[PDB]
Order: sequence, then structure tokens, then C-alpha cells
Amino acid sequence: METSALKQQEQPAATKIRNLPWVEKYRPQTLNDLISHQDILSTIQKFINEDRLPHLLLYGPPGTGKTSTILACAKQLYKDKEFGSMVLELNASDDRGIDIIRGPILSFASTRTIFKKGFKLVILDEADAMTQDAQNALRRVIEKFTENTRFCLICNYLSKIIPALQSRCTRFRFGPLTPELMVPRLEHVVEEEKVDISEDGMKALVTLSSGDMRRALNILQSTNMAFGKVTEETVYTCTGHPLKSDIANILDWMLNQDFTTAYRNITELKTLKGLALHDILTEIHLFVHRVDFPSSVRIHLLTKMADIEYRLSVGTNEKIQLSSLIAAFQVTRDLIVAE
Amino acid sequence: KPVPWVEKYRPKCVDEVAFQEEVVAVLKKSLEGADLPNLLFYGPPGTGKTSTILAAARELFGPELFRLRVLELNASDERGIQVVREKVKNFAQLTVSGSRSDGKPCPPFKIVILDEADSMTSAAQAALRRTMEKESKTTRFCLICNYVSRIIEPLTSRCSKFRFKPLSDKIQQQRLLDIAKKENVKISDEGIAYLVKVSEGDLRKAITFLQSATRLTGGKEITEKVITDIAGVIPAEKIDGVFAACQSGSFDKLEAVVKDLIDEGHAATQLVNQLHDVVVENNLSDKQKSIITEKLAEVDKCLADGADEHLQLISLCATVMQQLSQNC
Amino acid sequence: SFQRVVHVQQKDDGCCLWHLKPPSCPLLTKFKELNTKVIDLSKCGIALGEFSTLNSKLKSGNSAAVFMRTRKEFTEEVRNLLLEEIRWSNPEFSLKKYFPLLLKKQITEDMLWTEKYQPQTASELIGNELAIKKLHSWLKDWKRRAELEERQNLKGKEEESRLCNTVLITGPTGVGKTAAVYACAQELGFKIFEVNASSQRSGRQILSQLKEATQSHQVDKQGVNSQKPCFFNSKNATSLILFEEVDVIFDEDAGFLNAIKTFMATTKRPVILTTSDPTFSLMFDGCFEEIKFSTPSLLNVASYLQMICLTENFRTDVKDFVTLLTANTCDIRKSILYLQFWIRSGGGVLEERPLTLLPKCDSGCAETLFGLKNIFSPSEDLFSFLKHKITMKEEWHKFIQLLTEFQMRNVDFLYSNLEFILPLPVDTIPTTAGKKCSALVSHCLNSLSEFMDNMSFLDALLTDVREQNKYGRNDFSWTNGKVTSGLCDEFSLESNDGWTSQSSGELKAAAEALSFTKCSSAISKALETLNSCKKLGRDPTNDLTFYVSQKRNNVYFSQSAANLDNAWKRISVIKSVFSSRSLLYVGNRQASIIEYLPTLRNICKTEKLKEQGKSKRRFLHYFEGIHLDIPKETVNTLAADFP
Amino acid sequence: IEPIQSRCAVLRYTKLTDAQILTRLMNVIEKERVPYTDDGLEAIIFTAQGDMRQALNNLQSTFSGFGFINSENVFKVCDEPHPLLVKEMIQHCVNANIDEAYKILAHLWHLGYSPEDIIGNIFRVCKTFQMAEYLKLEFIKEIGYTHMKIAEGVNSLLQMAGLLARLCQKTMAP
Amino acid sequence: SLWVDKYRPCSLGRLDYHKEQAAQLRNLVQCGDFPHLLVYGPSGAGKKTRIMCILRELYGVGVEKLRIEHQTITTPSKKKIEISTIASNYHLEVNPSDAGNSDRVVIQEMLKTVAQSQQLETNSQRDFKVVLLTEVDKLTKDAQHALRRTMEKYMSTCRLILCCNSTSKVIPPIRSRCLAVRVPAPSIEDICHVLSTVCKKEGLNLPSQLAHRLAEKSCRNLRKALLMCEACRVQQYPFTADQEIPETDWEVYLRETANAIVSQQTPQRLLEVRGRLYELLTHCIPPEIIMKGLLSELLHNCDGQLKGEVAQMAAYYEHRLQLGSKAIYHLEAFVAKFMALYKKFMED
Ligand SMILES: Nc1ncnc2c1ncn2[C@@H]1O[C@H](COP(=O)(O)OP(=O)(O)OP(O)(O)=S)[C@@H](O)[C@H]1O
Ligand SMILES: Nc1ncnc2c1ncn2[C@@H]1O[C@H](COP(=O)(O)OP(=O)(O)OP(O)(O)=S)[C@@H](O)[C@H]1O
Ligand SMILES: Nc1ncnc2c1ncn2[C@@H]1O[C@H](COP(=O)(O)OP(=O)(O)O)[C@@H](O)[C@H]1O
Ligand SMILES: Nc1ncnc2c1ncn2[C@@H]1O[C@H](COP(=O)(O)OP(=O)(O)O)[C@@H](O)[C@H]1O
Ligand SMILES: [Mg+2]
Ligand SMILES: [Mg+2]
Repeated sequence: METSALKQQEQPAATKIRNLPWVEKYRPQTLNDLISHQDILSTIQKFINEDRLPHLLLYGPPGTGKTSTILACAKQLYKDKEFGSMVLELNASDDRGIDIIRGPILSFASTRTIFKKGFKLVILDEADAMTQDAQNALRRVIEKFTENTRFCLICNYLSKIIPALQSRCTRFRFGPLTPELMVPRLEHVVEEEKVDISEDGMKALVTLSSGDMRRALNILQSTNMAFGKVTEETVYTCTGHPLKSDIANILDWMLNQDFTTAYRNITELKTLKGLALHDILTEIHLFVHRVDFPSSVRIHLLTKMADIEYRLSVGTNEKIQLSSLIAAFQVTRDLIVAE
Repeated sequence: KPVPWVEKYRPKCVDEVAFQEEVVAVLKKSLEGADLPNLLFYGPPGTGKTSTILAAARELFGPELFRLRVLELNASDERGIQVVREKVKNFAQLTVSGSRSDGKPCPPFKIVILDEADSMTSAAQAALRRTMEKESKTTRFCLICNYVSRIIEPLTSRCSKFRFKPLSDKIQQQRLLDIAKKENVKISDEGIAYLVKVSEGDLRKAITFLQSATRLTGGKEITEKVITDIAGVIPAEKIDGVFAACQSGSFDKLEAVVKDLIDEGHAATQLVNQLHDVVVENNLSDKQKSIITEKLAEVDKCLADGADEHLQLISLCATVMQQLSQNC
Repeated sequence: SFQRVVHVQQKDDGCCLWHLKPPSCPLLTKFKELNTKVIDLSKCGIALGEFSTLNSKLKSGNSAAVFMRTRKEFTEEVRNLLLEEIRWSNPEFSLKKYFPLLLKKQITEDMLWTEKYQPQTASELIGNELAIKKLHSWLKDWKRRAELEERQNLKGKEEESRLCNTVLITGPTGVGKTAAVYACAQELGFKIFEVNASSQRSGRQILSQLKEATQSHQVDKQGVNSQKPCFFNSKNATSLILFEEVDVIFDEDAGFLNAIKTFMATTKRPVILTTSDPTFSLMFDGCFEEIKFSTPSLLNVASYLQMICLTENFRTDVKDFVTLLTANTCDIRKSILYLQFWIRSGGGVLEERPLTLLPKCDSGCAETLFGLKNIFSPSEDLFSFLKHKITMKEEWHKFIQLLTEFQMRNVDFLYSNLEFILPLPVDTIPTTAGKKCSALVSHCLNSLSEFMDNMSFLDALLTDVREQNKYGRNDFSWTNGKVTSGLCDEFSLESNDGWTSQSSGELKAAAEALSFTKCSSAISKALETLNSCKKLGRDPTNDLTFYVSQKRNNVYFSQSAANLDNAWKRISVIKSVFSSRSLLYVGNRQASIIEYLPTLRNICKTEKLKEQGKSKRRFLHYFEGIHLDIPKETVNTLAADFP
Repeated sequence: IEPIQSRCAVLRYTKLTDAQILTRLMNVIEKERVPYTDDGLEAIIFTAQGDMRQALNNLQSTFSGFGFINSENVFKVCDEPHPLLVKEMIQHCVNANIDEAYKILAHLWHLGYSPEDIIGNIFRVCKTFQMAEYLKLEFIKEIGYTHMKIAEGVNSLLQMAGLLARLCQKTMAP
Repeated sequence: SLWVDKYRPCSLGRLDYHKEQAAQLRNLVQCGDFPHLLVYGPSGAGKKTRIMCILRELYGVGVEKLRIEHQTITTPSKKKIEISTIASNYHLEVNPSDAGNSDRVVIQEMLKTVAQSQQLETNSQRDFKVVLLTEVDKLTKDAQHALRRTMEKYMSTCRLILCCNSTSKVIPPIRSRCLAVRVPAPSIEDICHVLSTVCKKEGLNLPSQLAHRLAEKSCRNLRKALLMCEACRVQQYPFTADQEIPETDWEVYLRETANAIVSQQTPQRLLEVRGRLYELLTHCIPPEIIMKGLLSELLHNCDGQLKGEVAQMAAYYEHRLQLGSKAIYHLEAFVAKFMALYKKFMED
């Protein structure tokens, strides 16, 4: 029940004199305004304008723009005098069991409209959190009400959705947004907001964001407020992400020094900078395919850090796992350096 | 009726916490404005992060309002993120009137202290981020993690992050002297030094072991034996005997030594820890060092998977045996 | 507001680590440039059968083989020959008693075989003879009591008897508890008032609508009396109250145990409780006679089902029914119903089998039960497809689908039948040439040892479809294992994953298939050389035979490689021994069994050997001499030997 | 629950044979007059592993979205990782060539496919790949081992890299 | 009423060996606000007798009365389970491991009801009810997390002694808040002393040679020593210094199995040894116990270079065995790999 109170209060909510949520500044409005995934949006426009909209499954990593897209589609299909009469919005906030599917959903999909005649629509945000029996009733309520009401399923993990439910709808994946298309957006935000930023700043902003403009705006917002300047160092310090120079020195210590010296240096740096061994493993793996090695070095090293990433999951001692991480390089690469 | 010493002896106020200077300065400035940000305390455990946040909440609010306006939870729940999210929603939704007789009214936002902030997945942490943005104005949080690196980026962009470096051994030796003199227990300074060196810079575990030792002894002298076996710390001549058996050339005395270790009740994990600590700072070859340490790592995995202590120790000693006897 | 979340780290000057520069060593400055150039997929088209079995040729006429089978009714001679074949298969079965009853029962249908061959008489039940005699004697005593009370009524106008008014029937599912109750009540003229969990059974309602059944006479003592009204709320006939699944209790079933306590407390008519769980005996308080139905013998119910199919003009081998029953864990109603389905479908496979110990035999209901006929061709046999070499892509997908079907039940089909499937001889338990013998043995040994390495990898480092030890620990445990199914209507609301089940089943199927193909091919390649060894005069085939049990040899295929009768008897022995009052407070269970149990077996065998020497009788007075109330059956069982 | 089985006859259905699926799809495109290529047929069936409800669904999606049936259209609407790419992955594994296989795996990663469908597609592509049976057995057990890593929670590029490395070292190590 | 329970010490001062930490436990119960205890040591070293002695010291002798109560609990997955627990008016006894993956469930509600019992039952003796969790090493990770949540919710309501053999599977947060009590195995002379004590308490006198031989054969397992001594008593009314001390029958069946291992290396021998291990597992012997016994048997004939190799393959295969569910596959994998190695070794 409710929780639409907080969203409706939140939409025109800002201090507007001191708060500056620039993530909330730049919102696309319609499919012609969402400048990404243009094939998907044009396909939606084609299916809408032919009265041939199939059941939809919009899935992808969060923040890629599924909810605003389907909100634009809903406002396009139906005017503001009949939007609540034809579109039902739900999510996992109102989880009481499977009674949602046989309650509001089954009652809503079983009736005609109220004022004007036309096909209806239900959007189910975060439908991955629906239980297996809830989804298993949801497939039936789709099957026996397919001609009256179309269904939109907003999801984040494709695999968990039961096969028949993905079978009765077509699917659209909101993939990561390509960096070549995301650099002009951040350049526009920077020039509009008079921000000093270098090329490593753009590179770190797009690399950390992993094709999400919301998360990029969050990072640049935080760095601009915390420092007033944005670069690789300022972003990574504000993020608390591994600095590339630091992990480069970590790699240098395993590839040049001996066991004990590199061991205590990396231990002191982890204490000094607050790093957990998972992220060192990720960033050194990012360095492995870039630094030139023979193939045998690459397979042996990759297998060993894979097994270390396994062993770190169960929750063993991180100290001995760091030691084995140094040992992986000490076995092969430093022996060849001696050679 | 009585309380453990760790909360009994934690500082009441910020400025009473020692060894941290920029942390005290920024927390004091945020307390002066009566608008504490969302905090993110990272550092080794026992460094005083919970003590600092309790002191800050005690300074900002009233002591009778302190426990009312804080809710202490942990985040590695075996029932999922939905349960703790529902508790957070229940605590934020439930509002109780609060005032201070000291002349200053309390801020409207409450405090939820959620520890182990480095232990969740990215999905649960993003759910906590949505919960964060749900209650941005009416509750400000303090996430305590061992490592700031595991924090996903939307949280780290809106939280004031604070490093808590471990304290130099002299100052918590002085603090443990203060605890000993205020808790009327006879301890030699060598005992306090041994308790520090087996505490490995963990003041909270140090004072926990101290209270436990003084209630074991019942007022007697806290010897080095009782603090040797209250932390599970293996005697070092046992480690030396293990290395001597590995150097010796006989597997019979190897399994005899392992039997001596296991029927003594000494756990395999602590043995692996001290064997590793010896091996990392030795004159052994880096080839041998690497082979032994990767064997140690996989043995740690095996024992964490439920394998026998005895088998893993025999195989570990066999590998160290072969590595030592190859050069001989 | 948007305050600045400043990074507060304690940067002291020095420590040679706070401000770092990229290393000047040449290896780490040699960053290879990254290339995203993928091969273009618009140029390359996917061929037919590239990722699957899309062959240009298609089979026509092999499938869609309609049966249209018309079973001619068997004459007297061929039927009697089949009766004598059954008798020679099962010499311990009284065949001549049960077949006229089946002929009378059989003499356009609209009703199931379970109620067609429903036993009218308690003597017609199969198995659990002691239990049905005890129940029949109890009901004879109760009808004699009712008749004596009637004689007292016409004449007017209990520590010796120990006629307890209530009996608890317990046993496995479908063993015939309800059937035996119906049969004995019908024979002795009882009128059953049935109380089920399917109907509303709340305490006030059941008391207000069933108390006068046992507190009064019956208004219709003559005429239509042997009918069974299911109780619900939306010669003279004596009443008989029956309670089916007392273990199933709902929140709607409020105060039911207290209600039935009041019933047994105030009854004057016989009350029978039946259930399947063993735990109901301990949680329920009261005075009641207990009757246990064990699992019936496999060969007896096999002969009974074979008489049933013989009456319906079908001849079938015993071993197929043994496989079907062991697949159903000797469940009579399951095997009867699936036999009814498989018979009225027209039979599985028409293969003639001349046996004296005539119509064609109809072996093959076992693989039809597991759905293997939906995978293979009707000409293909299971073990025949298993024995030959697998090279065709379609044949290998059928073998994948076969293993996928058996791994949904978490059953290792290839390993539980490893002796019957490996290219080596199998038999039931009752020099440079020598270097070549030992070498061939060593290659076969290396192949099988690699195979056990693989299947150990499939146990540990492959997940299972169903998570094992979910409610108990691993099998062969005396702690519990009485995990009764749920009793509440609230849904689970769990967060399990299903993708890692459907994918994992195929994962273990493919791994098991490739490992077994590899090891079988290696054993065949090693055994190809055995002809030269036989020509050399030495035969190491005694080292290559597999000694299997007679019980495992009686089935076409096994779903398990172990003995469960032995497991059940040991587990009952240990549970009964550590139920003793003196040992009832032992905490460490593994220490309990592993320490006390062998020593107690030593004491039992020592007492037995002392009694074997014609010594003093007081050697029998050890366990009772230290108040060990261990029953003599368990003492004798533990004093036999350690197998 | 067990007595519900015990009071019934239970029958089993299997994933459908590809020849049967091919017959039903040519039947429905005959009854619908659908322009097509064979490329679309193997694509549309590969997207429907024995479950032709997927086959008709994605057939309708292809015909409504593009109007012609070929492999590229199917993989634009179903959005799977491409079969030829993962066939190239395991072919590079046969050659033990780590560089290209990792390069295009990173390409699939920044394309945005999840860990689970990549490892599933890797399974169903090295299943029917034309190569040696013993190395096929090793490959299957290795990809299952890495799939257990994703299934237990840890699902990163490092996991797929170690996957690929052990796959590649299986060729060089006898 | 054997020798281990009839002659069990009842108070702390009646303990015969390891007097010092018994006195420290007396100091702990004298302080009156002891936190949770974890106790550990090898089997037969005297953990449970120390636990019940500090229990009897803690409350009155109402600890000494014991009954059995049965608990039926619905799962979160809605499948109820029934377990048997030992109970007293002052303490409770739970071994949760019988629930398997549902150990976590067995963690909360009984203790919660014990909390409710502490909210219900008032005797004005002490402000908590103690419960002994047995075999906590077999608790799963989520079960230990649920235990941590239970203890950081009900620290002022109930207490818990943690009987285990190894704290390896104990996660470090559980080790952080519970006081460690290492209970080492008794020495040979201590076993002989308490053995002569229990024989004089039985009115029997034996030579010290039998006591020392029995102490060495028991391998510092005092419970096994007392049981075996009782077996020697049943064998012979008088005690003679050369009385044949009996051998454990599954141990010697395992020894004959190992004889079949080292004797002949044939696939028929593998299958018959597999049947022997089937007989052992139907006798409900734990798989790690079977493994430890068989490896200790077979290592006596192994040469120096073979012993180490057998060690790491045994540890690796038992790592998979605890990783695995059905121990049969792992045991057969070990035995077949040892066949391969051993056959490869006598041939060269
Ligand atoms: N392609 C895009 N271009 C511009 N803004 C975008 C784009 N995608 C997302 N956004 C922003 O994201 C906001 C809401 O997007 P959402 O639909 O909520 O993202 P999502 O993909 O549905 O995943 P969630 O909602 O975070 S779980 C919009 O108001 C935009 O500011
Ligand atoms: N021993 C048997 N002899 C003859 N027919 C039997 C036997 N056991 C079962 N049947 C048949 O199987 C049918 C079902 O038996 P039931 O008595 O209903 O099973 P049950 O013993 O009550 O176990 P439940 O109720 O499923 S827990 C009977 O009606 C008979 O037709
Ligand atoms: N700098 C300090 N000044 C004063 N007391 C400290 C300091 N650091 C640690 N302590 C003591 O150690 C204990 C640490 O407890 P806690 O705040 O939980 O540490 P953490 O949060 O780092 O785990 C506190 O109770 C406090 O008494
Ligand atoms: N001081 C003692 N006097 C007599 N018997 C003892 C003594 N200490 C230990 N024991 C015996 O040793 C056995 C050890 O069993 P238990 O108490 O369960 O400890 P553990 O858990 O280590 O096996 C007990 O049966 C007990 O009878
Ligand atoms: Mg969204
Ligand atoms: Mg019945």
C-alpha cells in the first residue's frame, strides 16, 4: 500500500537554492528525447502505431532507462485524462505474497476499461523479485487476458524469470551505453557547469560508470563538490577506487622485488589505502592482458588469480591469500626475470 | 547486571578518542553545525569507529535520547536484504518525540548504525542505496566497513569517508595500563606487552581478552600462559618443532608432531597463520616460499570447507617436507 | 543541501607510500594497445546442423506405428501354463488361492483397477500377514463384544481381556492399510464412518456430528449397511470409526487431537487411526494398540501383479515387474495404477520369449515408466544402446537426454549399473606374457580410476539439481530423516534459483556421458588386445570379472548401488539400542555410536560365547546387572557378528 | 507430495527432437507464407532448445520486427551472444590461443550480456562442437566448475578469464 | 549405567586431572556474569563432564534432573521438522546438526522460546538459562550467522556453552564474543590414575601394566579407555597383566579391508572393497573416520616418498568429500588412485 506518496512528493522536490542534483537535472521525456537504444524505441513506436504492441520484457543493468522509457510510452498511448484507467503500475515495494497477482492484477486484467474503449497496460517494475509461484500465476493471467491488456515486465536479471513467462513476451535488452556516445553528454554537462577536467578525468568517469549516465553524473557531482577539480586522482580518491599508479606499483613490487619485501610493501599499502583483495585482483587482472607476457605465463597467472578469487569468496584469511597472489607471480614471471 | 568493558570504557565524546586528529576535527565541525553527514568509517577492526560514532551520537543527542535515536544492525543477514530493509523502513517510519533539557533541541533525523558494510553483494548494496535515497532527509546513516574499496560507487559519492589507521603499540599499551589500574588487577608490563602482540593491534579484542583473563583468574596475576591460551595463540616452540620435523627427513616424527598438535586441542587455522608468519620473514628461497604459501592458501580453503584438521596438516607438512628436503 | 563528502584519510608526511609514481621498469611501461576488432558475423552464415542435429534426410515410416492391438482372451490351457510359469518363478507363493478370486472380481469399464481388484477379504491382502491377523483378531473380539452386549440387551428385556478400544495403523504409503480395514470390516459386517483431512474436521463439529455413532445403536441394522458415508460438513451391523491421516492437521482443524482424545475416552465402538508417519506414535498421548505394516515382499507382489495382468490377457516377465516395484519402492497402488495405464494403452513391446518353467511376452514397462520410450526408437533397447559405441550426433543427444532424465531424480544411472554396462564380464557371487596380463589390467585400472576421479568431480565440483541434505544430513544417519511434508497453506516465499537447476542437470549429464564414453572406449581398446593374451595361453579374465549380488542381478537396471534392506535393519537396530533409558541422555552422537556401539557388540558376543560354553547362567545377567534395559532381539542381533 | 504420485499414473515428457521442431516450423511458415533462409531456421531453433513455444514466439517476433527470417534478425531480436563468436572461442581453445578468445570475451562483456547466459551459451556451443571427446569431457567439467562459481555468487571477468585459461592450458598440457 | 556416567564427577572439585582451569572455571562462576563459552578439544578428553560440572556448580542440583522433549517447527520453506532435545529446569541441550541445511532454523526458535522461557519461568536463582549446543563445527555458515544474530539479540536472556572438537569451522566473529576453553587430551599417567580410581571404585584391582597398555591403545581418549577397560572386565573377572585387550571390530574390519587394499590390485578387488565400504557406511561410520583409519592403516607399508604423496591426495580427495554429498564416490576415487600409484610403484 502507498509508497507512491513518496515518489509523487519527490518529483517536484528540491531546495532549488542550494541543492544541486544534476543527476536529476537532465531527464529525457519521450522516445525522441531518450537519445540511446534507438532501434528499440523505433520498434516500440512501430508496434504502438500499428496497434500491434506485443507483451514486453525490458531488461538490463539498472539505470539504463527502462522505467522512463515505458513511462513515456504509457503517456504516449493514453492521455492524462485516462492514464490511471488503463495503466497499472506495480513493483516489489508492495510485496505481500502472491496475492498481488490474483488480486489487483487478476481483477484489473479481467475487466474492460471505464471511460473510453481501448487496450490496457500493466507495468511491473523489478519483476525479478516476484516469486516463482507468483510468476507462475502471472503467466496464466497473461495467457487468458492477452487480447484485452498488454503487459510490460521491467527486469534486471534475465535468467531468473521462468521460461514460459519469457516465452509469452518479446524481450528488449538495455545494454551499456557506448563511451563514444557518452562523452558528448558529459562534455555538455561540464561546459554548462564550468568544470575543469582533464582527459584522464573523462577516461575515469566513463570507465567507472560502465555505460551508465546516472552513475557518471553522481561521480562527477561528488568530485566537483569535494575538490572543485576533476581528474583521475580526484575521481578515484572520491570513489575510493584503486588508483592505477598504486596497483601499478603493486605489480612492480611482485615483478621486481623478492617475496618478503613485496609482501610487506603491499600489506602496508593495503593498510594505508584501505583496499580489499577482491579489487586488487580485479585491477591486476585488468593489467594482465595489457602487459606483454608469454602465453604460458598468461594461462598460469589467470588460473591462479581465478582460484584466489574463488577462495576469497568463502571468507578465509585474506593475508595468506595475498601471499598466494604474490606467489603466483613469484613462481613464473620472476623466475623468467632471473632467466 | 554488569557490562563488558568495551562499551564501559569507550570514550563518551569525540576529542576523548585518541590517535585520530582529522577525524576528530571533521566530526567536531559536523557536530557544531548539528548536521552530521552520512558517514563511512573504514579501517581495521577495533580501531574505534563504533566508539567514535557512539560518542558523536551521545554528543549530538541526549543520553536518554541516544539509544532511542540509534538502531544498531548488521548487514550479512542470512535471510537476505529484504528483512533488514524492512527493519530500516520500520525504524524510519516509527517516530518518537524527543527533546533535551540542556537547552538545545535534537535534529529530526535519526541514526541507524549498520556495521560490516564491506560484506554485501552489489545488488543488496544497491537496494540499500535505494533505501538511502528514500530516507535522505529524515535519517542519516553511518556505514562501518573494514575496507572502503568494497563499497559500490553510489554510496561512496554521498558519504563522508574516514580512514582509521591502527594505533601505535605504545598508546594502547598506555590505555591497557589505564584499564588494569582502574580494574584493580595485578599484571606485569611484560604481560601487557604480550597481550598487545597477540592482539595484533586490535584494542577491542585486547580489552575483551583482558576482561576475560581477569575473570578467569579471579584477581590473581595475569600470567603469560593464560593470555597465551585465551587468544588461542600457539606456543612458538611448537612451530619450531614443526619446522624441525619438516627439516628432519622423517614422516613418522612429522605425523607424531601433528598428533601432538591436534590432541593438545590446537586448531589448524592458528597453526597455518603462524606457519605463514614464519615463512614470510625467513631466509627460504622464493620458489619454496611460493610453493609453501600456495599450499597454505589451498589448505585454508580446505579447512574452511569442513575438511579434517589432521589431514590438511599432514598434507601441508608433507609439502613443506618435500620443499625443505629437495635442497637437502 | 548537498554538503561536500570530503575524503578524510590521515595523510602523514613520509611513509614512502602515500604519493606514488608509475614504475620505470620496461615491462610495466610496455602497455599493449587494445584491439576490439571482432570477426564480422554478417558474412558468415550458420549451416544446417551446425549447432544441432538438423540433417537433410528425415525418417519416414519408422515412427507413428499404431498398435491397434486386440488381445485374444486366453484359453484354459495357455492360462494354466502361465500360472505354472508364475509358480516356478515364485515357489513360495500360494497361487491357487488368489487366482479364482481375481477371476471372480474380473467377471466398457468405468472404474479403476485399484477398486476392480480391491481385496474384499483380509486373506486376499498381499503381505503383512501378522499385522492383518492381529487386526482381524481385534475386530473379531470387538464384534464378539458387541454381539454379547446385544445378547445381554435381549436377556434383560476388563483387565483380563485388555480390549483397548483404539488401534493405530502405521506403515508406508499405499501398502493397503485402508484396503485391509475395508476388507476386514466388510467381511465382519462393520459399518465404517470415515473421517478424512479432505473434509472439515474441527473438534466441535466432529464431536457434535459423530459422538452418537459410538454412544448409541444403529437405526438401520438390516439391509443396506455395507456402505461408507464420508463424513463432512460443507445380520446386525456394528459401527466402526475410521480416521484417515490423523497426521495431517490444519489450522482449520482446531483442537483435533484433544477431540479424538475425548472420543477414545468416551467411546463404546471400535476406533481405528491410520497414518504413514512413524513420528505420530511419539507425539500422541493415550492408550492404544499399535499395528505396523512393513513393506511387502517384492516377489509376492510381483506374482500378484502378474496374476492381475494374466487375468487381463497379458503375459509378462517377473523381472520387469520387479524393476517397476523397486522404482516405486514396492508401492502396490502405484504399480497397479501404472500397470492399468500401460495395459489399457495396449502394451509396450511385443517380443516373444519361449519359457517353460503361446502368446508373445510384453516385457518393457520399466523403461516406459521412466519415459525412455519417448527418447529412443521402439526398435532400440536401453542396454543395447548402452553397449555399442556412440558416434552419431543424434544418438549422442539421445544419450544426453537419457542422462538428463535420470539426473532430474538425482540418480546416477551409469554408476548404479556400472558392472552391467562396462565391456567386461559380470557374474553373480556364489614373464613377458604375465607382464602383458598385468599391463592390460593396469590400462583398464587406469581407465576406471580416471572414471572414479571424474565421478568424484561430478559429486563435489558439479552442483546437483536438488540440493542434497536440505532437511537432514547425508544418508545413512540415525539422527532423523523423518522429514514429514508441510501442513500449512502459506506459500514458501523463498528466493531459490531455477536457471542453475535446468542448466546444472544438462551439465552433469554431459560430463557423465563424456566420462563414461571415454572409459568404456578405453576398456574396449584394452580388451581388444586380450585375444593375443588368450593365444599366449594366459587368461586374466578372472581379474576382470565383476562380483555382484543376487538381488541386484534380478533387475534389468538398478537406481542404486547399495543395499537398503541392510541399511534399514542396521538403522532400526541402532535407533532401538540408543533408545534405552540408561543411554537416553548421551549427547555426542558420533562419539556415542563409534565408541559405545562396538564395545557393546563386544559385550554381547562375549556374553554369547560365555553362554555357548555351558557355563553359569549368571553370565546372562550382565546388562540387567547394570540396568541396561536392552531388549533380547537387539542383543541377539548385535551378538551375531560385525558384517 | 509422494501420495499424490502414489495414487496416480505418472507420465514423462522430454525436450523435443530438433527434426520435429523443424517440421512444425516449416509447417507454420507454410501456413503463414513467411520468407526465410535456412540461417533463420538454425537460429530460431538454437534460441529454442527443445521448447518450441520459444520457437513460435521468436518466429512471431522476427516476422513482426523485420519480416524476413535469417540469423542476424533472430539475434537482433532475441539478443543472445552470437553462436559464431562462442564457436570461435572454443576453436581458439582448441588452438590454445588465449589472446583473441579473451578479446572477444571482453567484447561480449562490454556488450552487456550477463555471466549466466554466456556460460550457458558456452555450454551449448562446446556441446556439439566437432573436436576430440576427451578434451570435450575436460572442457565440460571446467565450464561446469566455473558455472558453479557464478552460481555461488562470484561472477566477474576474472572468473571467465581463469575459465578460459584452464580451457587453453588443457590443450597444451597432455 | 556404565563406568563413564556412574563414576562421572559431579562437581568441579571432583575432577582428577587439569585442576588449574577447573579452578579458573570456579572463579568464573564465582564472578557470576560469565559471557558465552566455547569449549574444544579432542573426543574423549572430558569436555562434556566439565560442562555438566560447571552447570551443577552454576545452579543447584536441579541441573541433575534431565528429560527428553520433542520440538516440531515449520521451515521458512514450509516443511515442518521434528527433533529430540534433552531438557532440564535450568539448562537446555540441543545438537542442531541433525537438521542439515536447516541447522539455521534450529538456531532461533527454541532459543527464542528459551528466551520466552526466561520471560516465563522465574525461580530467582540466576538471570539466564544456559543451553549446550553440541557439534557446532558441523553448523553451516548461515546457521552460524543466525547464531550470531541470536546472541547479539539475547545476550541478557540466555547463555551458551559451545561444545566442539575444532574451532576451524567456527567463523571468527563467533570466536570473537565467546571465551575459549581448550581442553587437551589426558596424558597416559592421568588415564592410568583415573583408571585405577574407577577400578577401586568398582572394587577391582589390576596391574599397572594393563593400565599403561590400555592408556597407550586408547590414544588419549579417556572415554574409550574406560569403555575398553569395562570390556576387559567382561572378558575376565580377574585382571592379569597379559590379558588380551580387545580390538574395535569395525577398526579390524577396516584393517582387513586395508589388507585387501595392499594385497591385490584388480578391478574385482576394487568392487569388493567398494562393497566393504558399503557395509561400513550402512554401519553408519562417519566417512572421515573411515578415511583416517584406512590411511593410518595403509601408511605402515608405504615407503618414504609414497607417504607424502598419499598425504596430499588423501587431503585433496577428502576436501572434495566434504565438498561432496555422497562420500562413496570420493572414497572410491582415493582407493582407485592409490591402486594406480601403488601398481605404478612396485612395477619399477
Ligand atoms: N539513455 C539515457 N539517456 C539519458 N538519461 C538516461 C538514459 N537512461 C537512463 N537515464 C536516466 O535514468 C533516469 C531513470 O532511468 P530508469 O528507467 O530508472 O533506469 P532503469 O534502466 O529503468 O534502471 P533503474 O530504474 O535504475 S532499476 C532518467 O530520468 C534519466 O535521467
Ligand atoms: N497388500 C495389498 N493387497 C492388495 N491390494 C493392495 C494392497 N496394498 C494396496 N492395494 C491396492 O491399492 C489400493 C490402495 O491402498 P490403500 O489402503 O488405499 O493405501 P494405504 O495403505 O491406505 O496407504 P495410504 O492411504 O496411501 S498413506 C487398494 O484399494 C488396493 O486395491
Ligand atoms: N583512538 C582511541 N581512543 C580511545 N579509545 C579507543 C581508541 N581506539 C580504540 N579505542 C577503544 O577500543 C574499542 C574499539 O571498539 P570499536 O569502536 O567497535 O572499534 P571498531 O569500530 O574500529 O571495531 C573502543 O571501545 C575504545 O574503548
Ligand atoms: N576427572 C575425570 N574423572 C573421571 N572421568 C573423566 C574425568 N574427565 C573425563 N572423564 C571421562 O572422559 C570421558 C570424556 O567424554 P566427554 O565428557 O563427552 O568429553 P569429550 O566431549 O571430550 O568426549 C567422559 O565419559 C568421562 O567419563
Ligand atoms: Mg527502472
Ligand atoms: Mg489409504
